[PDB]
Amino acid sequence: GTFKIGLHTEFQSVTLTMQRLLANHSNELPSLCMLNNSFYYMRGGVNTFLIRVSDISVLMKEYDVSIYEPEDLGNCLNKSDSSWAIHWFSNALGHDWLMDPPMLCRNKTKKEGSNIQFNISKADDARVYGKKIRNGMRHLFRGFHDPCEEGKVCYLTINQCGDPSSFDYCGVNHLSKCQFDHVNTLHFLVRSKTHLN
Amino acid sequence: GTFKIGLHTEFQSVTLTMQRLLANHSNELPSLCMLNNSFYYMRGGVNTFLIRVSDISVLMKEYDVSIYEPEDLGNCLNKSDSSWAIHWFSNALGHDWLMDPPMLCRNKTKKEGSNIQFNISKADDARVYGKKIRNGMRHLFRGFHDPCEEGKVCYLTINQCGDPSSFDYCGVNHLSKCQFDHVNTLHFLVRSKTHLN
Amino acid sequence: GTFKIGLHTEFQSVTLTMQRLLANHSNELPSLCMLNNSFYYMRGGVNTFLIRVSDISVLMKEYDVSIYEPEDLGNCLNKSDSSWAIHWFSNALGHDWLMDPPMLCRNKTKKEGSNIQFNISKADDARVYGKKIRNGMRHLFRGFHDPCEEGKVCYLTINQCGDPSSFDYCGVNHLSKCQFDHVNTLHFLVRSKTHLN
Amino acid sequence: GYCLEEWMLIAAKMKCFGNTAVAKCNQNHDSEFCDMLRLFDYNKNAIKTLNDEAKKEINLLSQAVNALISDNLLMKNKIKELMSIPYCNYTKFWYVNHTLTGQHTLPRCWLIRNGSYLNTSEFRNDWILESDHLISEMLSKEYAERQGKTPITLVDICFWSTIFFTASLFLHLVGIPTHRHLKGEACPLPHKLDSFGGCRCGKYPRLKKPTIWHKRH
Amino acid sequence: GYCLEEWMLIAAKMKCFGNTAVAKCNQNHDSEFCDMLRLFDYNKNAIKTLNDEAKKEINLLSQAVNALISDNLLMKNKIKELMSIPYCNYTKFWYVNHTLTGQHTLPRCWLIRNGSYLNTSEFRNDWILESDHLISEMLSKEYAERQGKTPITLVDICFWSTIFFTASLFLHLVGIPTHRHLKGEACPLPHKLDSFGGCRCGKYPRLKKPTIWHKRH
Amino acid sequence: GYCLEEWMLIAAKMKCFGNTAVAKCNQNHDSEFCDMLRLFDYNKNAIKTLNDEAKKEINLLSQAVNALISDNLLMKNKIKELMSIPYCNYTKFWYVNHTLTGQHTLPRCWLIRNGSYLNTSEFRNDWILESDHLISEMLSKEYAERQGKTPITLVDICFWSTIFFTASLFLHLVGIPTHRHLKGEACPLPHKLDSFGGCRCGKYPRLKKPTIWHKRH
Amino acid sequence: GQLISFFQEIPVFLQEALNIALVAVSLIAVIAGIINLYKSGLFQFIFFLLLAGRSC
Amino acid sequence: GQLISFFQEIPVFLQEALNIALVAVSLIAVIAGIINLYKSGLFQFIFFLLLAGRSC
Amino acid sequence: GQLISFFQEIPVFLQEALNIALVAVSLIAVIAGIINLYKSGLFQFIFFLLLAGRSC
Ligand SMILES: *[C@@H]1O[C@H](CO)[C@@H](O[C@@H]2O[C@H](CO)[C@@H](O[C@@H]3O[C@H](CO)[C@@H](O)[C@H](O)[C@@H]3O)[C@H](O)[C@H]2NC(C)=O)[C@H](O)[C@H]1NC(C)=O
Ligand SMILES: *[C@@H]1O[C@H](CO)[C@@H](O[C@@H]2O[C@H](CO)[C@@H](O[C@@H]3O[C@H](CO)[C@@H](O)[C@H](O)[C@@H]3O)[C@H](O)[C@H]2NC(C)=O)[C@H](O)[C@H]1NC(C)=O
Ligand SMILES: *[C@@H]1O[C@H](CO)[C@@H](O[C@@H]2O[C@H](CO)[C@@H](O[C@@H]3O[C@H](CO)[C@@H](O)[C@H](O)[C@@H]3O)[C@H](O)[C@H]2NC(C)=O)[C@H](O)[C@H]1NC(C)=O
Ligand SMILES: *[C@@H]1O[C@H](CO)[C@@H](O[C@@H]2O[C@H](CO)[C@@H](O[C@@H]3O[C@H](CO)[C@@H](O)[C@H](O)[C@@H]3O)[C@H](O)[C@H]2NC(C)=O)[C@H](O)[C@H]1NC(C)=O
Ligand SMILES: *[C@@H]1O[C@H](CO)[C@@H](O[C@@H]2O[C@H](CO)[C@@H](O[C@@H]3O[C@H](CO)[C@@H](O)[C@H](O)[C@@H]3O)[C@H](O)[C@H]2NC(C)=O)[C@H](O)[C@H]1NC(C)=O
Ligand SMILES: *[C@@H]1O[C@H](CO)[C@@H](O[C@@H]2O[C@H](CO)[C@@H](O[C@@H]3O[C@H](CO)[C@@H](O)[C@H](O)[C@@H]3O)[C@H](O)[C@H]2NC(C)=O)[C@H](O)[C@H]1NC(C)=O
Ligand SMILES: *[C@@H]1O[C@H](CO)[C@@H](O[C@@H]2O[C@H](CO)[C@@H](O)[C@H](O)[C@H]2NC(C)=O)[C@H](O)[C@H]1NC(C)=O
Ligand SMILES: *[C@@H]1O[C@H](CO)[C@@H](O[C@@H]2O[C@H](CO)[C@@H](O)[C@H](O)[C@H]2NC(C)=O)[C@H](O)[C@H]1NC(C)=O
Ligand SMILES: *[C@@H]1O[C@H](CO)[C@@H](O[C@@H]2O[C@H](CO)[C@@H](O)[C@H](O)[C@H]2NC(C)=O)[C@H](O)[C@H]1NC(C)=O
Ligand SMILES: *[C@@H]1O[C@H](CO)[C@@H](O)[C@H](O)[C@H]1NC(C)=O
Ligand SMILES: *[C@@H]1O[C@H](CO)[C@@H](O)[C@H](O)[C@H]1NC(C)=O
Ligand SMILES: *[C@@H]1O[C@H](CO)[C@@H](O)[C@H](O)[C@H]1NC(C)=O
Ligand SMILES: *[C@@H]1O[C@H](CO)[C@@H](O)[C@H](O)[C@H]1NC(C)=O
Ligand SMILES: *[C@@H]1O[C@H](CO)[C@@H](O)[C@H](O)[C@H]1NC(C)=O
Ligand SMILES: *[C@@H]1O[C@H](CO)[C@@H](O)[C@H](O)[C@H]1NC(C)=O
Ligand SMILES: *[C@@H]1O[C@H](CO)[C@@H](O)[C@H](O)[C@H]1NC(C)=O
Ligand SMILES: *[C@@H]1O[C@H](CO)[C@@H](O)[C@H](O)[C@H]1NC(C)=O
Ligand SMILES: *[C@@H]1O[C@H](CO)[C@@H](O)[C@H](O)[C@H]1NC(C)=O
Ligand SMILES: *[C@@H]1O[C@H](CO)[C@@H](O)[C@H](O)[C@H]1NC(C)=O
Ligand SMILES: *[C@@H]1O[C@H](CO)[C@@H](O)[C@H](O)[C@H]1NC(C)=O
Ligand SMILES: *[C@@H]1O[C@H](CO)[C@@H](O)[C@H](O)[C@H]1NC(C)=O
Ligand SMILES: [Zn+2]
Ligand SMILES: [Zn+2]
Ligand SMILES: [Zn+2]
Ligand SMILES: [Zn+2]
Ligand SMILES: [Zn+2]
Repeated sequence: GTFKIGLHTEFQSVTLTMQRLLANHSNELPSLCMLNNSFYYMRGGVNTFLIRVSDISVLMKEYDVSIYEPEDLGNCLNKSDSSWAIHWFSNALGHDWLMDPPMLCRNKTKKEGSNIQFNISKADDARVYGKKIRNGMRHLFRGFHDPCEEGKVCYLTINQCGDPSSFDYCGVNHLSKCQFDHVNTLHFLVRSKTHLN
Repeated sequence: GTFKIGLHTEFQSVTLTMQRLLANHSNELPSLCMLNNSFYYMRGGVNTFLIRVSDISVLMKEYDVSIYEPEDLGNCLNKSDSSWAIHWFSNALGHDWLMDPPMLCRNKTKKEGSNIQFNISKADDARVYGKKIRNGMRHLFRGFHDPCEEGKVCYLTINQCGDPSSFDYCGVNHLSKCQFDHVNTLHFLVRSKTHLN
Repeated sequence: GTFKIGLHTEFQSVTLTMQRLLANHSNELPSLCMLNNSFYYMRGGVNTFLIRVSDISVLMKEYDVSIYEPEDLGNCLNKSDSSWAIHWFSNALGHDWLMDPPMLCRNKTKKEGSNIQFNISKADDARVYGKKIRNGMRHLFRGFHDPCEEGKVCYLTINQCGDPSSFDYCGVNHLSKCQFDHVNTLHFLVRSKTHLN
Repeated sequence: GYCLEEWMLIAAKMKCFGNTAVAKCNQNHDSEFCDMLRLFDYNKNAIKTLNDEAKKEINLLSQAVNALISDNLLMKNKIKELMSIPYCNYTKFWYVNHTLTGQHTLPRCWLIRNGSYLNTSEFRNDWILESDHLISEMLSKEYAERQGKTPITLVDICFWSTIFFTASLFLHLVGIPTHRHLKGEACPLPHKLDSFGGCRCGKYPRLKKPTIWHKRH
Repeated sequence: GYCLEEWMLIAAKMKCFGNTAVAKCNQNHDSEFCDMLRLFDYNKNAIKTLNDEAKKEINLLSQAVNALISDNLLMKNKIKELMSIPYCNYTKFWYVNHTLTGQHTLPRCWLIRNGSYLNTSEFRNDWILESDHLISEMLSKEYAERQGKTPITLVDICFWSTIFFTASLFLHLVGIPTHRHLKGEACPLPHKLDSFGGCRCGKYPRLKKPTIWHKRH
Repeated sequence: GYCLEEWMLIAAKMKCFGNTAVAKCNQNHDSEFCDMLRLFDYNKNAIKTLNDEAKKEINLLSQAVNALISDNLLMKNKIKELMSIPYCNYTKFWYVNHTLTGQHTLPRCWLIRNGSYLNTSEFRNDWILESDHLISEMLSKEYAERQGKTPITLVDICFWSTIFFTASLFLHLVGIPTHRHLKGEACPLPHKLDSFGGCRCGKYPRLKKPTIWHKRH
Repeated sequence: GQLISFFQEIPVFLQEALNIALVAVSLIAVIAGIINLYKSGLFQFIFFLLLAGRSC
Repeated sequence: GQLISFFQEIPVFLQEALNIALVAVSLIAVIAGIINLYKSGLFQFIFFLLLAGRSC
Repeated sequence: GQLISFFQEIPVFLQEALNIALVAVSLIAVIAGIINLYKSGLFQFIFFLLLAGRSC
């Protein structure tokens, strides 16, 4: 990787890592890694979650629980040890509680597990919250890309890893092969109001 | 405006401008200008507004509809195409709809048209909202020599141009004389909490 | 304090004070001083308050006044001319009354004056309130040491000087021997969101 | 070097600024002209890149104004305006330009008080010192560039070689004695005399007589 | 130069600091002494401007503190305080002063640890290095002042003229041959010999005989 | 100088960077490598001292991340990424190292476009200029060290003394007349004659006769 | 280019004592070197080389 | 004033080898120049000019 | 050490007209100074001192 650049001067490169530091103090700060365009990951402490963006919608607003209070949002958590990671991700994406549209959730009794769903479609009554959520994911996740289509239907999904909603992707598979990006954490711990949020 | 400063060096000056940036991209950042010691103008999108501060008030608190919500304020406009500029100016002055005195308006169907008025008089029960509004207006508009006097009435009036009450001071005949300032935009597009709002 | 470094260079030092700024701009520049681990003073305008941290607080939630509204906070002052000092202390300590358990206080007529208490004990249901108030005091008071211990009870005492509960520690004795720090007032006024609050 | 388009100026045409003067904006967060240039660069990039595609659903301009200009400079100008002392309103910039070489200083604000420009007399010392600094920078740039290409060891070698050569010339003019001559006697060549004036051959006895020094004869 | 009044110091009279020492505060955002000087200067400006009228309805002092004080430096000092390592509490500043010239360094914090000023033995490497940097800065300032007025082209011209003159002196000592001499023959003056040693006059035939060079005679 | 242990590098062991290159980070706030070094140093300090005590209920780690990291650089990189132009993701840094002396430049980002590292042909000018600047800095550091210890006055004294000595040698070769000689007469020694040819002794009348100049004889 | 550029800047340079001293010493050195070369016979050697065996 | 300031700083300047070398070179050059002016007639010429037609 | 480092960097330095000029001037000055010392008699004086009264 080093080639001669002059007579005695030589081109050299060094590669640094911060993923160890992300794990070193894994508490009070998650580690974010993006698998590809439609898949994203989040690891908080000893619990890892999956962030999915796509047009599918397995969860409905009619006969399912909807989340309003910032304290009772633990319904989509089968192992309800702590939903602090989900809460901190939600209020770091720019989402609000006082006057912001709510998000869907699923009963913990069902085997599907956590199925936190957001509505980010570019349509009527959805261009105020969806754009803000996508800006939040742009600021947190480095290489975020929009998979939705203008004037069509598109959603967002958050699922704890190990649940059927996360499928076999989680476990010792995707999160293991995913590399935590420290720029995500650096953008994630700064509160200057000058960012995209 | 160039004169000899030395032997071969010369004194030279360059004049810069931001008209194209503030006109080709009129949306998401209105252009402001101080036309007179008491007359100010706001041009958001494709509609021009008049902002004046004085002691003469035509609005009354007996048979006029008030404004408490940041969403129903669009009713207070005869040509209610878009009052997002009014809303963004209002929440950029530092005014908060939660714990601040409210504002009234004129009926849209009335001949005189829309008339947004603020109470910034230096008197009892008005030295908290008025000072904050005047500080926000000092931040937004470069020059501000307020006419409000202690113990005397003084009001801030916002009038969408085109209304008969706006007089000939609006339209193509006037307004153009005022020079839109980019420093107003610079103090207007930054959220650092270290400003006068 | 001056000694020779080289054959011609001499070590020298200058000591700077900022008491004139704090004294002249009393309303604009509140001054904070620390007596020792458990004692602090706040001097706003022409009135001085006592900030005390102790494990014991002689109050009770049954028959003591609790303050919720940001307007009736002036009750906890025998000479209720102005409680703006307590207002600024509360809003700069990081303590927002909207979604944070309130404080406790004694009656105006009862012969102990203002005894506003923040329950910062490191125990159950107080692992956020106490930590936030501790971070606020650490921000506002340089050299702040916490005598509160985990798994036990501890409180924060506020009392304007001259009250019977203030004891002989107030007056022109300890208040004078305590030295107001300008780092405290520099931290008190900057609003950058990057501080411990 | 850097050039400003026609629409960026008032009552003028396209004007080009030197790279060295513009390069002073790399670490200068206390100059308004650099902030205006950064805003112009951001506008140029946005038109070419962030405007062709219909993906303009993100308000990157606000975040640019947050970071691409110095907010503390804006607040200092606002404080100066509120204290009725001269301030910058980001419209007119003056500089000192060397006509022959084209090297010019970084443009500085034409301060305004009471809503009117200064009359080039209330900041006379400012532009006098700025012209002096321009001359100093022109003279020092050559020194810096020369020191960046010419080693100081080579300069020292040349200087000491010149000193050695001048000393050699001096010893050439004055001359240095090459052999000793006995007092009252002729030149003892080809024989050589020691400090005591004796010879190992035995011709000259070691009488320890005083001796003098003479050059080549 | 820049001076601090009586009320700005403790147990000391009015103190004045040089322009060169305080010139470092123009771009330095990592110095606490510069922040204190900025606060004092802002107060001085406010007294002369924001005191003649009771219109002080604006928190300009707070805005300036948010602007002319480096929040990053203050937060770093707070972190050092909370990490049980020496920090600055903005009260005592030490510097190295050259007694004769009267020009000194920019004052630096006298760190306090355990609520006590570190003795002048834990940062001993700081003030020795600061005095060395002061001497180096004085000499470098002299060099820069020299280079700002004297062109390097003129220095090069002088050096090459001196080299030319020294070479001329050397050739003066050695002497340059003027006209050739034949083997064992006198100089052909006023006639001149070509490369073959002949003469166009016909006196010297072109026999290609070897020739030697001789100086003036 | 500054050293990074093995756990902070990928596919590499512990390596050390020169102090002078790291010293460029003292006032640098537009460099990502400096920010990464600051984060590493903060981690090392926190683990050494703050981690030992169980009072870790205070987020100095975050309060430093938002303080010792320039958010302007992060947001500029984010804007560059959103414009689909190369940006820095704080992973791989490249620099130019002088193999013999062992002193190098401050590492610079290996920019990434389309989520892939740029090949060493798009920023060829970048590392060419980096090598040129490294050579210039190596040559200029010696000049700076010389100027920090050798006075300008001493160099001036040496140069003027050399000029005086060269002029003295020139006057030695050419010779300067020591006394006047009357036209058509012998040497007037030991008497001294003025421009008129007379003297106070009375032997030579003041006839205003022309006189010539002769050297020592 | 450097020489002509320095020539166009003589009046501004000829304001400090050191610059005037440098110009004077440079001119004196050049003049004295020309005199020495003329006195040392280098010009005579050049003249002999140019007209070797062609004129008398 | 520059010479006086330089003389006041000799003890700190005379701590590096190059400074001592420069001082020695300067002193030797000045001494040799004085000798040369003594050995080339500058002193004799000045003495003759000052006492031209006034003494023997 | 300084001389060794400078000699190790000659090819880098010998790419500019001024550097080659300085090297040539230094070499010519050293050579001519050696010649002058040989011609003046320093070498002869050293030889006489080393073999004073020991050879003929
Ligand atoms: C997420 O938000 C999108 C925003 O488009 C919702 O999609 C929209 O859903 C409505 C029914 O709720 C569809 O019918 C429309 O309803 C109203 C009248 O009831 C009116 O806007 C139209 O006339 C139409 O009938 C609408 O077509 C559909 N829009 C698109 C673009 O697909 C979606 O239901 C939300 N999802 C959840 C789970 O809340
Ligand atoms: C910044 O962006 C670059 C470019 O996308 C990322 O470079 C990637 O770095 C990872 C390791 O962190 C490389 O994976 C490694 O590849 C080989 C086998 O292919 C081997 O050394 C390791 O086993 C490992 O799998 C990856 O190839 C590389 N990608 C590219 C396109 O060069 C870099 O990680 C980013 N920085 C972050 C995310 O912090
Ligand atoms: C805008 O707010 C101002 C206060 O800043 C309101 O004006 C105030 O009107 C009341 C009602 O007359 C005055 O209060 C009382 O007035 C009587 C009559 O002189 C006198 O006994 C006392 O002055 C008493 O407080 C008050 O002085 C007056 N303040 C002034 C001078 O501005 C005004 O009504 C508000 N207007 C709207 C449109 O809301
Ligand atoms: C100030 O806050 C502290 C906690 O930070 C409160 O002390 C805690 O009060 C609760 C009340 O439920 C105690 O829980 C119960 O207390 C008793 C004695 O143990 C018993 O009924 C139960 O076993 C249970 O523990 C809790 O123990 C106690 N904690 C400590 C460390 O004493 C305190 O009451 C608050 N004070 C006020 C005036 O609100
Ligand atoms: C910053 O403040 C200065 C001083 O108030 C403003 O200077 C003003 O510049 C405008 C042009 O932008 C000048 O108007 C011009 O006047 C004449 C006569 O009409 C003519 O050249 C043009 O047609 C144009 O109208 C104006 O006179 C001048 N004011 C003063 C007092 O010199 C400047 O505009 C401000 N910068 C802003 C607001 O961005
Ligand atoms: C920064 O921290 C240092 C170290 O704690 C503080 O130094 C303290 O300064 C005060 C005066 O401001 C000193 O008090 C003085 O002590 C003697 C003996 O009484 C006398 O000179 C005066 O009468 C006065 O009382 C105090 O001794 C000194 N403390 C130490 C440990 O040296 C400094 O005040 C702090 N800065 C701020 C702004 O609080
Ligand atoms: C500094 O002054 C020089 C004078 O030559 C300017 O160079 C000329 O600028 C004018 C501007 O109208 C051009 O038309 C000419 O072609 C330029 N001549 C050249 C480049 O030889 C130079 O632009 C000035 N520098 C500034 C304004 O920054
Ligand atoms: C550095 O030291 C010099 C020499 O002592 C100081 O100059 C004197 O400072 C005192 C301070 O009381 C004044 O009264 C004198 O008038 C100054 N001049 C002389 C000639 O004695 C100089 O102020 C010091 N620099 C500082 C303290 O920054
Ligand atoms: C620049 O290159 C030099 C020469 O290779 C490096 O110096 C080596 O540093 C390593 C560090 O582990 C030592 O083990 C070697 O002995 C050194 N070699 C020498 C002195 O010849 C130097 O570290 C490089 N600079 C960097 C990588 O920043
Ligand atoms: C991303 O990777 C997952 C791995 O399970 C795959 O199922 C999915 O199709 C990929 N998405 C894209 C857009 O390639
Ligand atoms: C989840 O299912 C259980 C079991 O039927 C039911 O009691 C509970 O109310 C459900 N929760 C929600 C939030 O619908
Ligand atoms: C303000 O300017 C307008 C411009 O048309 C003018 O009509 C009006 O009288 C001015 N008011 C004052 C008092 O300056
Ligand atoms: C205006 O008057 C009409 C009745 O003529 C009324 O219905 C309407 O509500 C009034 N405007 C507002 C904004 O209340
Ligand atoms: C602190 O100082 C006060 C001064 O009144 C004293 O009463 C108290 O005992 C001291 N110590 C503690 C631990 O509070
Ligand atoms: C204080 O006591 C008085 C009676 O002495 C009572 O009227 C008042 O409400 C009390 N205030 C409180 C409890 O805040
Ligand atoms: C300042 O401008 C005002 C008008 O804005 C004018 O009345 C006043 O005379 C001006 N003051 C000076 C000193 O020129
Ligand atoms: C401004 O300067 C010009 C220079 O021509 C002069 O004529 C004019 O009087 C000056 N104006 C003032 C107000 O001093
Ligand atoms: C710190 O200061 C305290 C109070 O003087 C003292 O008891 C303690 O021994 C000191 N220890 C250290 C580590 O400096
Ligand atoms: C510093 O140490 C010396 C050692 O002799 C001591 O005399 C002096 O008091 C100390 N200074 C302090 C502790 O301020
Ligand atoms: C960039 O990446 C995309 C997505 O993998 C790929 O399709 C494309 O070919 C790449 N190159 C360019 C020039 O867009
Ligand atoms: C990248 O550069 C290397 C240099 O060795 C070259 O071999 C390779 O083909 C390049 N890759 C490209 C141009 O995609
Ligand atoms: Zn002899
Ligand atoms: Zn013999
Ligand atoms: Zn002939
Ligand atoms: Zn004679
Ligand atoms: Zn006589």
